[PDB]
Amino acid sequence: FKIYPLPEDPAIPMPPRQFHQLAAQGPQECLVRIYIVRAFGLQPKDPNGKCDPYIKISIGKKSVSDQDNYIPCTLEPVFGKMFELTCTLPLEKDLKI
Amino acid sequence: SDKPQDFQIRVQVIEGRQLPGVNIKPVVKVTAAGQTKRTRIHKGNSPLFNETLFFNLFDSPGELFDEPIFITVVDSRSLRTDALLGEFRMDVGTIYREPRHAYLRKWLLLSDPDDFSAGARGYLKTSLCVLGPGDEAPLERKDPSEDKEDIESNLLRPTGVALRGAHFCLKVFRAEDLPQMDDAVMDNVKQIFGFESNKKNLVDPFVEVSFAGKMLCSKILEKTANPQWNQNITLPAMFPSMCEKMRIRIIDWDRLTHNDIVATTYLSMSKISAPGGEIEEEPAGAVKPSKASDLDDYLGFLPTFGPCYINLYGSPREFTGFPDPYTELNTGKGEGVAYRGRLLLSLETKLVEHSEQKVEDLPADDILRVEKYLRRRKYSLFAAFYSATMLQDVDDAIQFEVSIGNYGNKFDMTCLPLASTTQYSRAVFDGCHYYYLPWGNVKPVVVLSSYWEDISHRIETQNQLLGIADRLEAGLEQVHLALKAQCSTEDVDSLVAQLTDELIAGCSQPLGDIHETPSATHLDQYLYQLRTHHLSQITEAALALKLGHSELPAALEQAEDWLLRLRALAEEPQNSLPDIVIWMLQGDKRVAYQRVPAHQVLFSRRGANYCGKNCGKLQTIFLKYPMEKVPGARMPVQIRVKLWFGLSVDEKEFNQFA
Amino acid sequence: SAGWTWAGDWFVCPEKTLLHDMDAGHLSFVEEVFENQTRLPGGQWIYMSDNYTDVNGEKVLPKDDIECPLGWKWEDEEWSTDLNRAVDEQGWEYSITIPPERKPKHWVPAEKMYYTHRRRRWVRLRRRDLSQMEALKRHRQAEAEGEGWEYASLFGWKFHLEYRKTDAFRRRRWRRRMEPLEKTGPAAVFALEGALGGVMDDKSEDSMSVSTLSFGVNRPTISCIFDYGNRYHLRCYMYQARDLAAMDKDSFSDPYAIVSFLHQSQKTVVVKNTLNPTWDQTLIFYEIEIFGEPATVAEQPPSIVVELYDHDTYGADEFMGRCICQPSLERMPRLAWFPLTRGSQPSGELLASFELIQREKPAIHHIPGFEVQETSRILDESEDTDLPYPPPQREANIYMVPQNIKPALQRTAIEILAWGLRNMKSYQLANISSPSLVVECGGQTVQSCVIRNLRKNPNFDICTLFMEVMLPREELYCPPITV
Amino acid sequence: KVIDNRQFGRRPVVGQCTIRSLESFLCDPYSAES
Repeated sequence: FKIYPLPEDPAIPMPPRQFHQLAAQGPQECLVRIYIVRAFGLQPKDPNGKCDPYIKISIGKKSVSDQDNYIPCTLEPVFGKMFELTCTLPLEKDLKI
Repeated sequence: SDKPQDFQIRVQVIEGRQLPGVNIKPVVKVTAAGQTKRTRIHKGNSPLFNETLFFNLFDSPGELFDEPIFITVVDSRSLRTDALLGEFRMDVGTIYREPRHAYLRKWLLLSDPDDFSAGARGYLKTSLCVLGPGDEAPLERKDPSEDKEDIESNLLRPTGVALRGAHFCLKVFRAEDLPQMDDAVMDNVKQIFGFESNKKNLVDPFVEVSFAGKMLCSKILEKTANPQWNQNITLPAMFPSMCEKMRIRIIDWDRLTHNDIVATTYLSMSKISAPGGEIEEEPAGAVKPSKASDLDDYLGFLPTFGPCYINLYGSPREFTGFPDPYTELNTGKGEGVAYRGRLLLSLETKLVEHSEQKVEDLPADDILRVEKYLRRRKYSLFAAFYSATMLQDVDDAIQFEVSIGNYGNKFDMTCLPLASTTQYSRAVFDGCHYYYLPWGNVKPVVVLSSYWEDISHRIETQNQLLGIADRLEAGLEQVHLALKAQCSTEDVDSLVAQLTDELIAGCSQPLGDIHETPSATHLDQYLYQLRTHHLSQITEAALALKLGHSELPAALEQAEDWLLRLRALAEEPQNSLPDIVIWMLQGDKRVAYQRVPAHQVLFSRRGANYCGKNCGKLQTIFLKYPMEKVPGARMPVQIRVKLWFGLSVDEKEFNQFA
Repeated sequence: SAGWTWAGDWFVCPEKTLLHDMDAGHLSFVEEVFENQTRLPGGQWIYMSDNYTDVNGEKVLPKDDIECPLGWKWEDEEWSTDLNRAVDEQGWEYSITIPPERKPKHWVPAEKMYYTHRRRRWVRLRRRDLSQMEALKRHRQAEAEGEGWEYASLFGWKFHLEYRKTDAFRRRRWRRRMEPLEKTGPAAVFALEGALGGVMDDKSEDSMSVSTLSFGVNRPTISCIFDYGNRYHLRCYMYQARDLAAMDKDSFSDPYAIVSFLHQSQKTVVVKNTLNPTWDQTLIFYEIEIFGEPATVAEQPPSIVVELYDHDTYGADEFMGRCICQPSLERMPRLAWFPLTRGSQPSGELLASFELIQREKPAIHHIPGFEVQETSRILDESEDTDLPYPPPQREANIYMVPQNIKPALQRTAIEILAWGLRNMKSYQLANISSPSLVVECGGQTVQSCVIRNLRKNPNFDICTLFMEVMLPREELYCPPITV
Repeated sequence: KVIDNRQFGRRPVVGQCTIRSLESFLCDPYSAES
């Protein structure tokens, strides 16, 4: 939104458009690279007193996870994992990691 | 079972009753499914929620048992320490298995779930339905007349069986100035035997109490104008009651026709009891000398009431042989439009683990000690009418009638010293849509003197506390006037300091001694010590807010909380004063009415700060149609008035208000 | 009476007073006439020229016998049938055969064979000359007029307002007025209450249970009377209303406001077909007075009620709600938004300001009773010449809000780039598939194209939305821009 | 008389003692430090 005053004098030319955009309106699919480095200071989530972290990403209408690729019972686990994931914009633009 | 289903569990958080604390600000919130949410936070002495929350659990009928909704009541305020007022941790499997898969109009006992025999800290009204894929329960009932009973009207997670009740012994002595309700047919029948006709068809009055789901009835009198009972009727109820207010609904016997009600009234249980304790841990200000709001002498008590006169109201006092179109006024619905009798009684309460119903005959000592509490004084009421506008559909000349209790009613009198009515006049069109009364420079006045007991020793406290509330309320407007001006916080602090000087100055206003009155009871001992207790409490709150500095939102919370108490502390359940009711008439036909308390126009010689806020002031008032809820598209009339009230000894002071 | 003395001698006090100034501070007024017609239960309607009545059933002159009052001009040269009321297509209300009471209470906008009386309303508009209201003071100095006499063949009954040859007797009502003794003051009124109830002694033909304390009337009336009032000058500035509910079936309204006062009511210009109507109008009110001592009166102003109605073909029956506002002593009152409430149901807000300028010169009135008036002197300070600049006119005698009160205006361009919508959830998985882009503010709108499928394409083919309007440069007078 | 800290403003007696052997505890107070 751009809201601005103009002079009442009718002899004054109208202002131009302030902004323009590329008409990339359609399904501009983009490849997403998720880089997971490490985590630390993580809390236990159940009575076992341990935590076994993994990344689940909700991407648009799809779900991405690697629940079986983790290091058990580690306080400051190193991941170093990369996810090669597709994404159609602006339909799957909402990536909850 | 062994078949998991998507059960939607819907729980509604409705309202709290009889909770500890002042202006408590509880929040009920439950999260689920990886989501973060917040719920509305509700503040007040008796906070309302009216919010539904639900969750979807894919458990079997025997598994959803272990996944309850974690309802908590967390009291969060900025001026004092937060607290948990109770929480509920009961299974939800029992409810699904039981028929309907739901409970309706039930309360949750608020306490610590694992604290045995802790006692109730108030109750939360809720509803719960468990809806499986093949089940439905969108239909709920919250009818307030059905959950009055304190037994099996709630769910007990804490204190699963450890409830404690009380026996409320109602000593009912007598009633006076009752309306005639006995079927008029007797007036035509008695003439068959040569008896004279009259307007004194006496009913068959008796004492009846209905509360907490239970009703008691005792000895019935017949054909009696001014009944005496001297009966003690004891009704059991929970000490931490699930009812905030007690209803007085007495059905008089009628030997001629079906039994009916002459009048009704209500008494708040928050005014005569303190089941949550009289002392809150909320010492607003920089001083906390007792580690509590202030130092109390009682710190909690059972509901109790000394001998006092009860003012009952209902439909018009005129006697008829026809059905009353406003019967509901006598059924405890809304409020009455006429005074319908004076009832005197007292309450004694015993704390017990069991409920019992008993009736006892009073000893002479209970009568003589009550009769000696009977006194009458002359009171002075003045009202002036400055203008009247926005009239509609005027067919005839308009007159109004105003009376106090049973005094000043033109149909119940043959001769009175002064009029309660004025000259009839025609309405004049305003040129667009409305008519007005052409009073010109003549401003009609009504002066009446009612006669009733002297409670001025408690009245001064009421206006004292309200006067303080009124001066403090002004503090809120001034800071908001500065807020729109884009003032600094320092400017707000300056206004707070100016307000504080007035706030402490008002704390110098002395409290009356109510122990001198021979009719004073232990309840008055409660009132006196509570009044001195709370008077110091506001004194403590004063000054301290000037010593410190704060952002406006904090200053506003301070005044709002103190204002609620200052007004609440002006409450007095022992109200022996009939109110003032005014009707607008077309000819002799009732059109619209209003009900006015006299305490806001009341004067005392003790000082200006013991007077009502409208004492000698111009006021704008509106009347409402019979059974009106809103002014709608058109309201009866807009009237400008000035009122003054006080004792006959205050006559000399009236002049400054004239 | 005890603690009291006589305020003055006996004065004539007619049961009703019909002498009133209904034009006091009025610039416009709508008059109405009730034409009654009757018939036999077995017959048809007949007309009588003397069957015109007032609202109270009193006899009045025919509509065509009404002449223009001084200082006024007619807007309507003739009476028209009033169809802005709950009447039938012929402009009549109908009622069932009237009983001996001769006071019809049941009226409907429908004709029935058992209805033997009908009433039509005539409507005629009048507006004041934009000059002086002096004509109102010349003919309304008296509080009441006439000798108070009614004529009868025998005193006590069958009285008439006109003399007949058979009228051997006449009757008129007299009233006395008492004043409190200064030893007790006005409080002396309580020296009567509870005292006079025991005061009555009848040793003559004058016999009443209420004698001495009162006569004629069962109970003596009381009043406060003033011989003066506190005059004010009032101007109402109606700029614009926003977000008003529509009353018409077609989701539009034709609102006009009525400024409701204790004895005044004026109608604003009606704005057609909009829920955000702009008036930019000023209404001027004269001789506004409040009774009482000025020391406390100035601090206790009356509420002003603004009643909005949605104009329609059957009249503005659909009342939109009433707003409560207050004037100030500001010479050019600042505009502010005030709520309109109907039935305790707020229906929108109005941007307006009001003034109630204190006049030094009091209103002059007479206290009933044969006494010398306390206000024997008049303070002849300027009546209306020390007032702030009066508003400009848009039409004859139609005022606009002064530019000193109006905001300075600017041309405002609102340029919006509507890339797309988000968080569209699932509204039936159909009705959010093609959401439009529309902008409305102040009755001004922007329209745009609609895309059939924005579920797979949340972005728009056309993202251009543009509005150009005149706005207030003042934030207080400039409403939040709506979309 | 010993008083309990009871809830709801009550101050009940928990119990008391009756000592008729008070003479048996008589001693000389100033035979020690004072």
